[PDB]
Amino acid sequence: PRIELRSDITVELVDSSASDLAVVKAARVSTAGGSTRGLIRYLMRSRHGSPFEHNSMTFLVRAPIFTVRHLMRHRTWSFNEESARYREVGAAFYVPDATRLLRQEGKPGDYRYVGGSTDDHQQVVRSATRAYEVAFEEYQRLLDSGIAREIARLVLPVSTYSVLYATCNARALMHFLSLRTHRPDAAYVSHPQREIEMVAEQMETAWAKLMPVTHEAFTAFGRVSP
Amino acid sequence: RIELRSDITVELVDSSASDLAVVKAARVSTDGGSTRGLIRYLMRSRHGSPFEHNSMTFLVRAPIFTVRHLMRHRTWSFNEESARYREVGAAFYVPDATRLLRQEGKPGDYRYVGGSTDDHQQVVRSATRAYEVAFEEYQRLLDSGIAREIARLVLPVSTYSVLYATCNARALMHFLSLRTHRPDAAYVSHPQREIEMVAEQMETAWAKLMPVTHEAFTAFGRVSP
Amino acid sequence: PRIELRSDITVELVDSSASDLAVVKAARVSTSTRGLIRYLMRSRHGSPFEHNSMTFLVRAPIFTVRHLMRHRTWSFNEESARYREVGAAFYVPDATRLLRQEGKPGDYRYVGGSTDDHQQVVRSATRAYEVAFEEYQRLLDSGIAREIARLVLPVSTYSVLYATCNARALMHFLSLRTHRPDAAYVSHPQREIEMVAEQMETAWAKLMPVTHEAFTAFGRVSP
Amino acid sequence: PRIELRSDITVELVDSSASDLAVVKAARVSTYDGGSTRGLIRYLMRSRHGSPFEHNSMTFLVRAPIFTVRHLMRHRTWSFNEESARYREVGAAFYVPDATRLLRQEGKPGDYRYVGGSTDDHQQVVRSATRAYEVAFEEYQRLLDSGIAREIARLVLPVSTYSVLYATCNARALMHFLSLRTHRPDAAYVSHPQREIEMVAEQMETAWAKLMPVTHEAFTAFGRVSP
Ligand SMILES: Cc1cc2nc3c(=O)[nH]c(=O)nc-3n(C[C@H](O)[C@H](O)[C@H](O)COP(=O)(O)OP(=O)(O)OC[C@H]3O[C@@H](n4cnc5c(N)ncnc54)[C@H](O)[C@@H]3O)c2cc1C
Ligand SMILES: Cc1cc2nc3c(=O)[nH]c(=O)nc-3n(C[C@H](O)[C@H](O)[C@H](O)COP(=O)(O)OP(=O)(O)OC[C@H]3O[C@@H](n4cnc5c(N)ncnc54)[C@H](O)[C@@H]3O)c2cc1C
Ligand SMILES: Cc1cc2nc3c(=O)[nH]c(=O)nc-3n(C[C@H](O)[C@H](O)[C@H](O)COP(=O)(O)OP(=O)(O)OC[C@H]3O[C@@H](n4cnc5c(N)ncnc54)[C@H](O)[C@@H]3O)c2cc1C
Ligand SMILES: Cc1cc2nc3c(=O)[nH]c(=O)nc-3n(C[C@H](O)[C@H](O)[C@H](O)COP(=O)(O)OP(=O)(O)OC[C@H]3O[C@@H](n4cnc5c(N)ncnc54)[C@H](O)[C@@H]3O)c2cc1C
Ligand SMILES: O=c1[nH]c(=O)n([C@@H]2O[C@H](COP(=O)(O)O)[C@@H](O)[C@H]2O)cc1Br
Ligand SMILES: O=c1[nH]c(=O)n([C@@H]2O[C@H](COP(=O)(O)O)[C@@H](O)[C@H]2O)cc1Br
Ligand SMILES: O=c1[nH]c(=O)n([C@@H]2O[C@H](COP(=O)(O)O)[C@@H](O)[C@H]2O)cc1Br
Ligand SMILES: O=c1[nH]c(=O)n([C@@H]2O[C@H](COP(=O)(O)O)[C@@H](O)[C@H]2O)cc1Br
Repeated sequence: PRIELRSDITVELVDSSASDLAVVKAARVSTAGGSTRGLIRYLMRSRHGSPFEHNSMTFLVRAPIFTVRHLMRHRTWSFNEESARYREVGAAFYVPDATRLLRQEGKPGDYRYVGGSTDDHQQVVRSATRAYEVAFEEYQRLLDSGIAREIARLVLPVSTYSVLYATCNARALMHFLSLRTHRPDAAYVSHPQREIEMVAEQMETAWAKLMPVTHEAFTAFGRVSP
Repeated sequence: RIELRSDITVELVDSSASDLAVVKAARVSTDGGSTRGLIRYLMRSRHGSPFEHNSMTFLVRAPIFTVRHLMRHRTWSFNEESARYREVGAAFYVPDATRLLRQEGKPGDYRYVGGSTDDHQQVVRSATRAYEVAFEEYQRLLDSGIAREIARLVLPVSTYSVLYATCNARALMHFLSLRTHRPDAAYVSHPQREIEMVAEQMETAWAKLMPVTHEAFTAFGRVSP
Repeated sequence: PRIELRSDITVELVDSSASDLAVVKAARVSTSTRGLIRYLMRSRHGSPFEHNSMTFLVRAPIFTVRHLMRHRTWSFNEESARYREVGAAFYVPDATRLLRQEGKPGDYRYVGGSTDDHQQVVRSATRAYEVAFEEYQRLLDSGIAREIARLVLPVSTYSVLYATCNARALMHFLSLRTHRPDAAYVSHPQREIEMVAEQMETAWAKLMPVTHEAFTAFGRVSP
Repeated sequence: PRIELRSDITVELVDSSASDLAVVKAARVSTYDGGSTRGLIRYLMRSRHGSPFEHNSMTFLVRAPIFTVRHLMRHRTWSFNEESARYREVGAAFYVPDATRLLRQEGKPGDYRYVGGSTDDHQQVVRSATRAYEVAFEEYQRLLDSGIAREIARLVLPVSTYSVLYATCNARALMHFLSLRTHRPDAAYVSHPQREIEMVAEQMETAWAKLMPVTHEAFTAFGRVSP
């Protein structure tokens, strides 16, 4: 076992200060000392999204670099990621599991995917294994020779696992979920890559425990952020 | 009857913030040093991103001209009571007797100096007269059925407003660097006194939740990382 | 007389670098235009619409400047009353402005005022603004600092600012700050900020007419 | 198809609307022992009145390896649009450092202190990178030829693979990026970015200094801190 292949993307809530009541208090500018549902839906209907920002959630995310790229495009979040300049990188790499769709149909612009055969999945695993094993063998060879970490890592693939903290408020999370989940009955159907979708679904599940009224209204109003 | 007040109030409504939150974010917790050592190193190296993984929510009550200064900080979240939606209460700010009332030097130097007893009585007299007329006309307009969003056009920028203001500690430190006047800081900023009163109460509340960060912030010249 | 009353809200485009071709080049990462801009809006790929800029000079009363300044994706710089004495120019609504309201506060439902309602607004505004500005000048004349003297001035006092946006930020602003029955969402901005937004949209339509047409075709929502 | 190794990082200014006059106009909006423009800009720079420097725009075309694009894209005040590997097959161009790059590191990880490598160090880098990039690309093409979707085939490509994007900033955002992404031992804050993002930053700065020379002079005069 020269390297570790994994197919999992992990998201854990580290900390938070978020509830449906926090929205109602901000919207009302509440002083020290069905109505929650009605208020939260009123804000979604009127696109008064600002009260949904007065909260926070922090997630620990472990995902391949190509997926962390998609996550880090959302400029309303805060991130802090482990550095390959700073620390040697572990030989853990992502490959898609047996249920991941492997084939494409239609125009490139459609991001429409379809199932692959059992030999498609085998070919992906064979090809990834060879490429990742060679990449990590050369990375460690360079490190052993005394080459700086920030240069040695040039040979590592975008499937290399990384880990980070990602913090959002609920408004930023709903904008992220609108773009990074593919829901055919949403107001807008987005076509994100499956891997960042896996992140987003786990974030949504965690959020729905903290803010179940807002989570329900968000889907009811077409999964767009107010 | 109008009410004159001189207070600016800040109350911490809610928070999720601690120096350990910074340490965890910096280390991505899942150097063999200390919380002080790591927070100083981030502060001096301007590695400010770990200071964002937290939140504080303040309830602020201040005159409109001071809320304007608060709401220029685009890294924060705000939600304020609306005069289009609800009639405005008759509370108006006037400076207290400690406030500096005169200016010297160039306009861009914002250098204020003490006023006399006469100066302060003059300010209270003019303000009382102007705000009594404004509120009397606001009330007359509302009484004759003019819409609230139009009637408030006569109300002064000293009218109090209340809002929630939410930040993370990086955004708070950036705000403090600009909205407190500290002779000894790396950059001496010249904010108006009233927004500095808001800033100071925010900083007092913050130093309770993140004392190591608060101390490193002043140690390095009050510049946000 | 000692004060100036005006009812106009002005917007002028000061400079720009914005075109539909700038959107295409960003989307294609360049080293029909209508078809591509429509595809971006349908797919909410709004990022290519940020690679441009427009700078507006806006003159409006403070209560409306507050509404404009809530849009955090823009850049602003406004004349300071801490720095400079304030001029005696104050806003009052013109005769076409709707002056009364019905229904619940959250409906924002305005209805016409009579000729009398409008005279009453002008009479009360003149009285209040006159006293404010008399006291402001009295305090300035006594040597009280500019930043304290202006405590008496009303939220109707005019201010002036530069406001710079890219097309994505302008569309997000127009979706919230115009009331349009051809939009996906009927928003209820105050008429004065809507006057700023209408002039911005008019000037933007000359620079990026494909994008301006696609914005309305897709429901007046920012991509 | 053969791979291509390159060491260059390129930045071109695609378009702009930025000048020192645009700052002065934004700053003085209204109803010195030298030029009033340099006077005003120096005053804003030292007073950290940065807002006036936002009323402009510059758009760059940048070509760089993914690991360096990652550094550029952390700056949330900019706008970006990058070529996509989900959308289009990736070209066979891969970054390797040139012979002048420092290849060794001394001291603590947080010091970011780099020192010269030997001729043998450079050769060993080119050797290992060549071998890894050739196997990656051969496997990427094998996957593509097999009909595997391009968003999954690119899993095997290294972070040295070149990408291309537009990056748009105003001058305030550019100054904040230059303070962090250039290593200037004279600056008020000495930052230790990776050399490759520093190459991007130096080219951007050279372009910007032609569009806004008084601003650029003031930024350096005051310690390379964004207002
Ligand atoms: C009819 C009307 C009624 C209003 N009533 C009130 C009121 O009663 N009280 C009040 O204070 N304001 C009120 N506002 C102001 C409103 O809350 C917004 O501040 C203003 O409309 C700007 O909207 P925005 O935040 O979407 O835009 P911007 O600030 O321009 O932001 C654009 C988008 O960027 C994203 N974004 C930016 N910053 C963040 C962040 N920190 N977190 C998450 N996402 C972010 C969101 O997707 C946001 O929609 C009202 C506005 C209107 C139009
Ligand atoms: C003494 C003083 C005098 C002032 N004079 C005036 C005046 O005459 N007129 C006036 O209009 N305002 C004035 N202001 C307000 C000032 O211009 C800023 O609006 C306010 O200080 C908030 O600072 P900020 O923009 O740095 O903060 P934030 O909005 O919180 O932004 C924080 C930082 O994020 C970055 N940033 C955020 N958005 C952008 C962006 N779009 N482009 C580039 N970088 C961005 C910058 O690094 C910025 O410093 C003054 C403020 C003070 C304290
Ligand atoms: C030498 C070096 C080492 C680094 N080490 C790591 C690392 O180990 N891990 C890692 O993940 N990154 C690391 N980074 C990336 C770094 O954390 C920042 O993401 C990058 O430098 C952008 O800086 P910025 O956030 O200040 O800029 P921008 O994102 O452009 O923001 C500019 C300014 O706007 C304000 N601002 C904007 N958004 C917010 C917000 N949500 N809250 C509060 N203020 C805000 C702040 O004042 C900020 O300084 C490193 C960078 C350098 C130069
Ligand atoms: C299916 C898919 C395809 C994609 N294709 C590409 C691609 O080919 N190339 C590529 O580079 N990226 C691509 N992206 C990434 C995409 O362009 C965005 O970077 C990402 O989706 C984040 O969206 P956002 O900018 O709206 O979010 P955020 O950065 O979180 O911003 C949230 C909202 O704030 C506002 N906002 C924030 N900053 C600004 C600003 N400076 N100006 C104006 N408004 C602002 C806008 O309303 C924005 O929607 C793709 C993403 C998806 C989901
Ligand atoms: O010098 C740096 N610049 C950076 O931008 N970062 C970010 O931190 C993460 C890891 O970067 P690294 O290149 O693997 O060290 C990634 O998101 C980078 O964009 C890390 C360092 Br260290
Ligand atoms: O129509 C609206 N637009 C707004 O921007 N606001 C914000 O809410 C605050 C109160 O505004 P009002 O104009 O007093 O209602 C102030 O910050 C406004 O900018 C409120 C309303 Br309601
Ligand atoms: O000290 C200052 N703080 C500020 O925020 N401003 C902004 O500049 C504008 C004019 O504010 P002033 O209080 O009239 O000077 C307004 O948008 C303020 O928010 C101006 C000064 Br000067
Ligand atoms: O689905 C998408 N999500 C994305 O975020 N992107 C961004 O565009 C760039 C190219 O991503 P790709 O994963 O190589 O297609 C990178 O900056 C991504 O973050 C591109 C696509 Br397509």
